[PDB]
Amino acid sequence: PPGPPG
Amino acid sequence: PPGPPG
Amino acid sequence: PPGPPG
Amino acid sequence: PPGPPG
Amino acid sequence: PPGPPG
Amino acid sequence: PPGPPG
Amino acid sequence: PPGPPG
Amino acid sequence: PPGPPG
Amino acid sequence: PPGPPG
Amino acid sequence: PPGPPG
Amino acid sequence: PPGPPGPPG
Amino acid sequence: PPGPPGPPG
Amino acid sequence: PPGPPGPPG
Amino acid sequence: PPGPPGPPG
Amino acid sequence: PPGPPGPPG
Repeated sequence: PPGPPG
Repeated sequence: PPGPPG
Repeated sequence: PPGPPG
Repeated sequence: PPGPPG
Repeated sequence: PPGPPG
Repeated sequence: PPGPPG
Repeated sequence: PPGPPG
Repeated sequence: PPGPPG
Repeated sequence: PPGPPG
Repeated sequence: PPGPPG
Repeated sequence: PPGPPGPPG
Repeated sequence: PPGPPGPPG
Repeated sequence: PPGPPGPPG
Repeated sequence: PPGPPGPPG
Repeated sequence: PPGPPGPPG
C-alpha cells in the first residue's frame, strides 16, 4: 500500500 | 510492505 | 499460490 | 510453495 | 510531515 | 500539509 | 511570524 | 500578519 | 511609534 | 500617529 | 514450482 | 514489492 | 514528501 | 515568511 | 515607521 503522508 | 513516507 | 503482498 | 512477497 | 513555517 | 503561518 | 513594527 | 503600528 | 513634536 | 503639537 | 510474486504494498 | 511513496504533507 | 511552506504572517 | 511592516504611527 | 511631525505650537 501507499506509504504514510509526509 | 507499505511504501515510504511522502 | 501468489506470494503475500508487499 | 507460495511465491515471494510483493 | 507538515511543511516549514511561512 | 501546509506549514504553519509565519 | 508577525512582521516588523511600522 | 502585518506588524504593529509604529 | 508616534512621530516627533511639532 | 502624528507627534504632539509644538 | 513456487508461485509468482505477490501484489505490491 | 513495496508500495509507492505516500501523499505529501 | 514534506508539505509546502505555510502562509505569510 | 514573516508578514509585512505595520502601519506608520 | 514613526508617524510624521506634529502640528506647530
